[PDB]
Parts: sequence; C-alpha cells; structure tokens
Amino acid sequence: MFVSDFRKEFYEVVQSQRVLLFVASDVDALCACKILQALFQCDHVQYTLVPVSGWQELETAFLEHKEQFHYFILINCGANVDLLDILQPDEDTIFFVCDTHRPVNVVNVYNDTQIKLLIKQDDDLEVPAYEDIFRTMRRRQRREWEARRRDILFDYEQYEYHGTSSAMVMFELAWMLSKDLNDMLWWAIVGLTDQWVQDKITQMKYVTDVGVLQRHVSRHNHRNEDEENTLSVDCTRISFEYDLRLVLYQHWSLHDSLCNTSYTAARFKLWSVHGQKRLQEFLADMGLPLKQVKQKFQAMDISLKENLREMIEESANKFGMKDMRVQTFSIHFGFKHKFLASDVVFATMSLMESPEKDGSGTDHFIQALDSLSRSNLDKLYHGLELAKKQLRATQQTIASCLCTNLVISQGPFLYCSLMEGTPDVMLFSRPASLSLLSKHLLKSFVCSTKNRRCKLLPLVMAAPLSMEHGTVTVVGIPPETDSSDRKNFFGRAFEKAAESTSSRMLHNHFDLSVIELKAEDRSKFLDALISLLS
Amino acid sequence: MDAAEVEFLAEKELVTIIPNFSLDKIYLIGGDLGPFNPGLPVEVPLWLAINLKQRQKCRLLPPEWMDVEKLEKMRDHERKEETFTPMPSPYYMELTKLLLNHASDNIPKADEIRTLVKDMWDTRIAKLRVSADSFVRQQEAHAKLDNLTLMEINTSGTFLTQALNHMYKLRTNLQP
Amino acid sequence: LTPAELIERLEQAWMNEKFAPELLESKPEIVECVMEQLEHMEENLRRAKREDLKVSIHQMEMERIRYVLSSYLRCRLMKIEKFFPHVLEKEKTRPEGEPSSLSPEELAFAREFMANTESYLKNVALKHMPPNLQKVDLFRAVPKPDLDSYVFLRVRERQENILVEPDTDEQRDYVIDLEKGSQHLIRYKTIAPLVASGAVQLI
Amino acid sequence: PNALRFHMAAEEMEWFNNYKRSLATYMRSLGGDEGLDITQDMKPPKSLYIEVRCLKDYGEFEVDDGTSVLLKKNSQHFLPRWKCEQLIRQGVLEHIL
Amino acid sequence: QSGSTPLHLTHRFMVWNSIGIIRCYNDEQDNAIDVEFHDTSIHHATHLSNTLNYTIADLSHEAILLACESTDELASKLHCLHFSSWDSSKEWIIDLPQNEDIEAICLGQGWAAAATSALLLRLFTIGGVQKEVFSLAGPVVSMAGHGEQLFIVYHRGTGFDGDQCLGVQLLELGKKKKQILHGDPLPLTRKSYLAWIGFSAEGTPCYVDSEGIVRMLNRGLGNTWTPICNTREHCKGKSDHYWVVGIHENPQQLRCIPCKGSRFPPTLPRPAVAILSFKLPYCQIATEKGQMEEQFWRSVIFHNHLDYLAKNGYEYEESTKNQATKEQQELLMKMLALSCKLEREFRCVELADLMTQNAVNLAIKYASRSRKLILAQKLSELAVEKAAEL
Repeated sequence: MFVSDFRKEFYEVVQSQRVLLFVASDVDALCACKILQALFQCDHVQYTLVPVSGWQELETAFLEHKEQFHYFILINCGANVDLLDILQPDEDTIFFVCDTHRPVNVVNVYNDTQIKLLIKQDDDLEVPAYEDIFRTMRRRQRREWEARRRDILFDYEQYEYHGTSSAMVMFELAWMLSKDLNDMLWWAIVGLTDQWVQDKITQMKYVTDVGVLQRHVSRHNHRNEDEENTLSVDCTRISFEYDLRLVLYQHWSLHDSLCNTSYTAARFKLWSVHGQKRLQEFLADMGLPLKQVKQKFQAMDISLKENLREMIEESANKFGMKDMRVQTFSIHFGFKHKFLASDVVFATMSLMESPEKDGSGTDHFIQALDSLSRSNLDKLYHGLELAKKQLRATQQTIASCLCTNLVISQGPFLYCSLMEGTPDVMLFSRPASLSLLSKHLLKSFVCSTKNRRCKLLPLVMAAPLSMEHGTVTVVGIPPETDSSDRKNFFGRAFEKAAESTSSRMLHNHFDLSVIELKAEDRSKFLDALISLLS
Repeated sequence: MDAAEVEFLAEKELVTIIPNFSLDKIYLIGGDLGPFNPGLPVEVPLWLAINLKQRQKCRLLPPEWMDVEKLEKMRDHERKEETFTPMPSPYYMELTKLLLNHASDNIPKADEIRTLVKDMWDTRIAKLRVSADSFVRQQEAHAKLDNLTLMEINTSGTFLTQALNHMYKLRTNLQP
Repeated sequence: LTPAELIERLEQAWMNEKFAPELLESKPEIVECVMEQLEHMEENLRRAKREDLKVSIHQMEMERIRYVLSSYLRCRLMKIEKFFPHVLEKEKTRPEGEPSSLSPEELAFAREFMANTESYLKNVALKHMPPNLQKVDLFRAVPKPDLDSYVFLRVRERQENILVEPDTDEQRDYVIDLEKGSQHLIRYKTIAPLVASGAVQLI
Repeated sequence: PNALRFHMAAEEMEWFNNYKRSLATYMRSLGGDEGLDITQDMKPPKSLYIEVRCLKDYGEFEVDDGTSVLLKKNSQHFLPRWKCEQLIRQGVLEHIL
Repeated sequence: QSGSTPLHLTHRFMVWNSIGIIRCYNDEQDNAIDVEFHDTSIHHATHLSNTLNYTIADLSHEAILLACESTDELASKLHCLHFSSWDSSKEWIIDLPQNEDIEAICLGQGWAAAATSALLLRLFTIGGVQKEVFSLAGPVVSMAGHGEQLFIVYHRGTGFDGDQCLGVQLLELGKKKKQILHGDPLPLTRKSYLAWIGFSAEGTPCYVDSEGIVRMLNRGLGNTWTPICNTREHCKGKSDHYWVVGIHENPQQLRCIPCKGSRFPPTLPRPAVAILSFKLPYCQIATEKGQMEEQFWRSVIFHNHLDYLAKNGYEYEESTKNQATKEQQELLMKMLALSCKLEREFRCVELADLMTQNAVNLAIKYASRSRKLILAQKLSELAVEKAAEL
C-alpha cells in the first residue's frame, strides 16, 4: 500500500518502536538516512542502521535481524521487487519502503497489511488495476484474462526509472513534524542533486524539484535573518545559485574543470589531440589569460571572478553549448567553507565508490556517511580530493576507449568493454561508478561521431568484477539525448535475454539494468540481446 | 579537575528559554522547574536548556550580560584595571561556548559576543600569568585572587600549585 | 535538609575531595541520602510511562547526580588505595567521638586491600628474602599525604587572624583575614580545620 | 586480554582477583539493593542517548530483556549512554558525534 | 489588526496572538508569508508565496485567514487555509464584488468575518459558505472573534480635540443571534487612539488604548468597561511602552512585548513575550484596605467568565468556582477582621453584605471574640436577613 500521510500512519507508529534501517549505498539514500537519523535522535527512537548494496546483502542482513526487529525501513531499495517473496518475513512485521526506484512492483502496491510505501502518490505512477492483475466458455474467458494480464504487466514493467528523491520525501516528513533544520534542508538538496548528477531524472523534473526546494530555502533564510540585521558568520547559509555546470570549479583550476567536465569535454573533444586547441579558442574568446585559467580558482584574480559566470555563458552560447548555466544551491558557513550541491555529491560519491582495498564497502559507506556532517568536514575535503582523482581517471578511460575504438556498434545498441589490467579499470569495477562512466562515455561518443543514426543508439558496457570467479559486471544505458525521459528497458531486456539463453546471471544490484555475468556467457548473452532488441 | 567537569558545574547555571511545547511543573531533585507554557519565557538550568535546544524544543534567550555594549564596557574595564575585575557570570567562558555553539541562530551578534569574551579571557589569563610570576619571584606565602572564575583557575592552577609545592620544599629544606 | 541543598552539599564534598591532599572526613549521611534519593526517583520513573518528556528530564538529572556521587566515591577510593596504611593507622588511633576518615564500607575495603598487598609482597619476594629482612612495614614504605600542598580556595564563612607561615623562619610569619567571598592560594596545612568545618571551599 | 594477561605473574593475577572481589564487595555495599557501579560514569554526562558504531564483529548484546542488538561490524545503533559506556571503553563500540 | 505592525515595513508581523505568529516580507529574494505556531503540536510552520499581496491576516486553532486590498484588475479577495479540516480540499478562495475592498477580518469557532469598504460585514463558515450579511454603522477600525462572539469597533462619528469617536458592536452568533452591545460608545483616555482589541483566553472582550490602559468588559456590572491595568506604570522608563498580544484571567496574565523607543517591536531579532500583572486603579491601594479590596474586585471581575460559560452552556471545572469563592471569602474575612479592629461596625456590615451567611457566621464569632457586641448583633441580623431572603 501507499502511505497517504507520512506523519500519522508512518512516523507516529515507529516513534514508539525499535526500528531497523536498511540503506542503499547511494548519495540520495545517505541523505535520506541522515535526515531520518536526525529525526529519530530528536525523539530518542532506538534505531539500528545497516548498510546494504545488493539483494543478497539485504537478504543476509534481514535473516540476521528478523527475530529482534518488527519494524523495518528500506531506503532506496525494495520497491521494484516482491519483498515478501525475497525476504520471507513473518506476518507481524512491517516494511516501510522509501525507495526512488520505479515502477513499484504490483505485489508491493496491493499488499495492504505488511508492505507500506513511503512514496508520493502524485509521482508519475501508472499502476494497473487490481482486477487486471489478480483473480468451455468460462475457461476461454479465463485464458483471455491471463493473456490480458501478461500483456499489461509487460507494458507496466518494461521501462524502469526514478521518482522523487528519498531525501526530499524525508525532508517533507521533517517539515510536517516541524523539526526541519537547515542541515536537513541541505541534505535534501544534496539528495536531489545526486539524482541530477547521475542523470536519474529529467531536466524538467529537476527544475520542478528545485522550485520546490527554493521555497524551503527562502523560509529557512527568513526564519531568523533579514536584509537589515543578520546571523553570525558561523551559521549555515543556504543560497539558491544559477551557477555553472562545470564540476568542482571552485576547488580546482578552471582549466582542469573545463578539462574534466563531461559536458565541455564531450563538446570540445578534449580526449583528441585537436581538443586542447578548441579549448584555447574558447578561452581566447572569453579573454581569460591562460596563466589565470590554470591557477587555482580561489587564487584567481577577483577582477576575473567578478563576472565569470556571464562570460562563460555568453561564450558557451556562441560556441554551441546552449545550457551551460544550471539552477542549483550552495552552502556557506564560517569564513572559508563554500560548497555547491554538486560538489558535495561528487565528494560523497567518491568517498563511497573509493577504489581503496581497505576494510570493506561498508567501511567506505561509513566514511561517505560521516562526511555529510559538518563535524567531519575533513572527510568532505578528502572526498573532494578523491573526486579529482576519479574524474581524471574517468576522462583517461573515455580517451582510451574512443582512441582505441572499443565502443563499437552491434546493431540496435553500442557495445563497449574494459579489459583486465588496463589503467584504472579497478576504479570502475564497482557497478555504480561503471554506470556513471558509461553515461559520460556515451555522451562523449555521440558528441564525437558524425553518424546521425549512431547518435540515437543506447549503450551496453561491461567491465571485470572477479577474476577468481570469472565474472563481469554489465550495465545498460538509454540513448543520450537532450529530450530523453531517462527511462530504460535494459532491466527486462537483460532478464529476458538471460532466461532465453539459460545464462548464469546474478541479479544482485538494485537497478535492474545492472547485472553480473559469468564471463564466458557473454557471447551468447550479447547475441540474445541483439536478437531481442532486433 | 578536568575542563569537562568545570563545564559540568557551569551547566548548573540558570538561563531563560521559550518552549514550543506544553508541560506542567516538573519536580527535579535540585529544584522544581516550570510550568513550560508555549511561547512564554521560563528559567531552567543550562544543561536542560541545551538539551531542549538540541531536540528542537525551545529557543534560547541570551543572558542579560550577553550584550555588545555591556561586554565592551566590561572588556575595557578589565583591560584598564590591574586586578581581576568581577565578571558578569562565574562561568562566563563556558556559558559563552555552550550558548553560542548551540544557539548562535537565536543570539544576535554572536560574533561580537564571542570576540569580546575572548578578549576578556586573554586579558585575565595574562593577569594570572603575571600573578604566578610575581608569586614565584617574590617568594610570596599566599596570594589573593578574588574575582577569578573556576575555569580560569583550572586552566593553569595544577602547574602553579605543583611549582609552588616544589618551591616550598626547596626553601624549607634547612629545617633543623 | 531539603534535597536541593543535599545535592549542593554533595557537590561541595566532591570539590573538597578533589582538591584536598589528604582523605577528608567521611560524609555517610550525604552518601546514604543521595543513594536513597536516586533509588526513589528511579522507582518513580519505573512507574511512569515511556516516550514522555518529563521522564527523560528526570533521567538526565539522575545521570548528573549519579555522576557526581560516583566521581566523589572514586576519588575517595583513590585516596584510600594511595594511603591505605596511614588511613588504617589513623582509624586505629582515632579517639571516641572524633569523626572517622572512613565509612564502614571504606574501612572494610582498606583492610582487605592492605591484607592483599602484604600477602602479595610476602608470597612473591618477602618469603624468599633473608630471615631478618622478610618483614617490611608498609606504614614506612608507603608515603604519607603531603599536607603542605598549595590549594586554591574560596571562603564561605569569614575568618580572622589566619596564620600564614612562609618558611622555617618563624619571624617571617604574618596573619591575614579571609573576607567573605574572597579567593586565596595557600598551603593546605594552614586551612585544614577550616575546610573540615566547611568554612572554606577548595576550588 | 590474554596478550596482556601473559605479562602478569600468577601471584599478580591472585592479587588482581582479590582486588576485584574486594572492589565488587565495596560497590555492592553502597546501597540497599544492587549497590552503585562507580566504575561507570567516568566522564560527566552530556546526553541521555548516543549513537555508537561497531568496530569489532561481535555477538548479540542485550539492551533490555527480550530486546537485543546484533553487533556486526559497521552496523550503527542509537542506544543509552550508560549501557554503551563499558563497550566503548573496551573498544568494541565507537561513540560518534 | 490586533498584533500587526505597519504595512510600510519590508518585513513585518501580520498578526501575533495566543495561537502563533504570521510574518510577511517583500524583497529581491522573494515575496512571501511565514506562518508559525507557538505550540508546534497544533500544526507545522507554513509558507506561502505572496503573489496576490495579502495584507490583512488572522490566525486561529482552526484556520489561517488572509485578505488583500483590491487593485484595478483584480478585486479584493478573501483566502483561507482550514488546515484542521478532515478533507483534502483544505484551501478555499473568495472574490468580492467589483471595487469592493476588505478593510478588516477576523476568525472565530467555525466562522470567519470580513468588514469591507461598503460599510458591510460579511459572515462565512470556516469552510467558506457565505453566511448572513449586514451593514455596519460606520467605518470599521478592527474586529475580533472568540467562540460565538463577534467584537467590532467602528467610527460612530467625528472626534474633536485629539479624541476619537468610536463605537463598539458585539454580536453573538450562537443558537440565537443577539447583540450584547449594539453601537455603544467606547471609552478612551483623552487624546488617545485605539491600539489593540481582542478577547481573553476565557472569552471576555478587552481592549487597550494608545495610553496603555487595559479595559475589560465587566459582565457582572451590566456590561460596562472596567480598567484592569495601566501598562505605563510597569515600564522601565515612561518613554517606552508595551505592545499587547494576549490576555488571560486565570492565571491573571497580560501578555505583551516591551518596545524600546517604538510603538511596536521590530520583526528581528525576535521579541520575547513579557508577563504583566493586572492592577485595578483603586485609591489608597498600598494600604491593607486598598490591597484587600482591589484584590477582591480583581478576583470577582475576572471570575465573571465562569458565570458566562455556565450560563451559555460551555463546560467548566467546578474547582475554579470553588477556588474563586474561597479566595474571595477568606480575603473578605481578613478585611472584616481589620474593620472590626478599627471598630467601624457599619463598614463591617457593608463588607459582610457581599458574603454568604455561612461565612458571616465566622465574622460573628470573631466579633464575639473581644466582646464587640453591637458588631456581633448586627452581623447576626445581616445573616438572619440573608437567610430570610434565602
């Protein structure tokens, strides 16, 4: 069932109870977890928090914890599968699901007693009616009904996508509880910006949600400040910004940010030998000295920093980059700490997807989660350093793939693969960073090629996972277009291709468009996908 | 004694809060408090004030002495005098730390308040340094430190007392 | 004695035991009264319901009071363990009606501690010693409290003609008057009756 | 821990056990029932509940009667301070914030 | 509007009362309205974009009410947010006739009222159904509501020599419609203007003039107006003055905000509500006679609300009436003792006339003590007369 009011029939229920949080390892999940943590700590709710990153891990943790806890909250996981089938719970347990994944599984939708969904009912949802999904001429009519059922269920389950941010949902709950702090609002903003950075949502939906959060920012600012008398410099001040699309440009030199932003790198073809000259054309059009552009931004001359955004916008317009400016937010506190929401997103993501072989992925999750609090600001800066390394490695990998021409058409989709032992393949072994790399690589490819048909294709990308088990991760990306809905069918396509091939596919990740394959299975699996997409 | 323990004693000081909740009078062992009426000021110990502010259950009001004009006058008087002047509170440094770190949003001009309190702290610790040096140089038998606060004494007193124990035994080792 | 003043006297004893070099005279009435107050309040909150703000506030005050009591008793036990032969000899020498430096529980602990330490030293080395040297008196081995230690104080009852003794030269001695609310830095041996009688607070 | 216990003499362990028994007897005798555990409350109390993180992969830990928490590594709980103080001092748990 | 601060400000209070605060501001960042509640259990803080430029507001436990002046293209509009409703359509909007202009609004239990530029008062249900309509006797100055009561003040004429010519109209919108006051002249200090109106939390109409004199409707004295506090005497220095936001009779509290050199407080840094005690303006008030009698009259005029609630069927705790009678009777027993020792036995009879005969028996025994024979006899005669009436 959908929860109609989070306050009464979710929060006031669990407020009297011991709770278990399962949280996915993504930045939106981390922000929603932080908001809910702060609420529970205000109300002395005895919660336990468990990270998870796949179905096997969630099943293991639930089997470990099922006896002691009756109330469970799943953040950014569980909505798009039958939780009762997967977990096999006792009937007295209750699962709250604040998950952005769409479409919601019909069993979770119509299970009234046990599965409760912390999902907005005014999100883009098209759930089929109950009578269409659940129960001689009567036999013929029944078989016709079953044919209708399979057709409508395939139409419902074909495309997966993402709804409103879980962090935004939790901040809505905090606002209804009248316990919303400025830091909670910042976590909500970072949660939305995670979806925008990873291209999980459309630009229109992102603009709408930014319009929602603008009102909350204005309310929080005018809560205790006006234009006549102001707060201490120590206090956090969140400001709406119509800022630049360039990544981490306030902590870098502008040259590095123009080099490693996927947008500008794809436009100017900076992987190519000619791309640096095109970048120099752009910089000379702006009139910025190269010794200033290659200097760190905080050390750049303030005469140049005065109107840099207008300069970059108006040069980008005539160079063909039509949407260089983006609606976003920034947070200021103290004298010297200034971050964009995209900066916090990249830092936390790099901490979580860090390639270091220390401890465990749960350890990297813990470092990422700690970095979202201002008492652990050093972790945030360290995450920014890791983001520098990650973005440089991303551009190196894209340059390698395009120069050696690993990205190759195979009919209805482009195909690419990373070989073992190549530079910085370890950084993209993990599925989430691989999905991000595939998106950036597809943007670079469609900006590079002259073939108008190839600009319309989706991308399938693979990389090694475990040589000892002989497995590869595989991800599927929809076509990269300006007006895409960011819906993709590769979940069901992978499932149906694997079933039609009897392939050894482990479906452990929460996105259905991310899978693990036994490596030798890839040839017949790819052939099946080619025959399927046709 | 640790600085956390001096803060623990400082947390007993009374401050005024404006609750956003309703609660009748509560009979604590150290003294009854309340009733807590929404939107009306009520005086509570500082630990409860900080706890309720952390739990988003009240707005803290600054003490009467957390005022930029009064604090500037106190700072100038402290710098002008040679002896330690009477401070507005016996735990002013700890009050400043707790109230400004937890409720800078409620307290206006918290930067000025913090800087003036730091000025007074620097001046009075300098005076205490001078007093310790004069004690050891002149071989005094006792000193008078009327207006020092407990945190100020605790910051430097362990070293000073140990040094004076050593000095006393050195100057008395010819007792027969 | 109202409970607020009971907690105030507890905190006074806590500070005085922190800063006094010796083990001060016991306060069994304070310990027992605070213990029964904590038991009574815990019972009342056990009767009360959960998810209640006043219950949490009472619990916080209980935590503070129990911290003060635990720290005070820990400091007294530190002094007992540090000066066990001397406090035991003082209890042996104590005249009738003079207040004891030890509670009955503390006295039992001190006797057990001294017996354990003596038996340890005996078994480990002091039975292996030569026959004449097998006995050593811990009354001589363990050092005494240093009553000449300098202490900060703040006076609560006015005093006059307190003798300040700088050093062994008697003719350098002088006298002072401790005015109400004043704070002083002075040797503990010159103010031991004052702190014992509560005229001064060590800080 | 055994790595430290290996450094002690047998008579030192005898003395330590006698001291522990004497200390527990003294702690019990401080009140009518259950005594007072003065080994707890080593620092002044700041908050009634704290958030703790499991450093060691560890067994089930009873919170109160039928309620208990599994101390698996990197799991994070919000629990009473007085229940978590001993495990923090032993290094099983990490107090955060 | 009571608890508002002037419209020319960039960032101002639209209403401050016992319920909460509404603030509005207009700046380059946004034009908006912030609603917040003293008890957060009532409702969460709410935020509205002020596109229609609402200027008058009122707040209740049941709903938020907003109104704007008419512009050329758009009429004056009445807007409401009935947040306490069970239905999801908690918002409703009404648009007035062309070139009719709202000039005041107020809320009550289940209804809303609006006074417009046609000298017209319009009643609405809190869900936005139009109830009855009638014409005001003059241009309004402000309105207030509490339960079934609707309190209106208007200009009954033109004042001269500093004074303002104000009339008061007090409707009851209950099971039978009434007018407790139907255009009576409203008292004021000389050269003053009306600063604040409203009700006590216990539902008695009250108001304050620009000289800081607080007046309350004395229902035990034929619905006249009794002063109950002079806020000027309570001030740190007489140039400054207090800005009232609420009144309570039990406990006796006057809720107000002190203002440093201003008629009203600044919007930031956020003010703190001060409590002031009520004080009847009696003579020789420092004497024991003055102390006792002023406390007696203060007690009874405040406890008139118990009679109003019981008469109109609203529930109340009988312990309040027990406490009121006990306090009044023990006080007047002490006053009787003082008058007895002063040997003014006719004054004793006058004092004891206010008492129950059971309590007068204690004064009879007190007069028997020390053999005040005439006083005892006349208190006995008073008790006999009271019993004869009873």
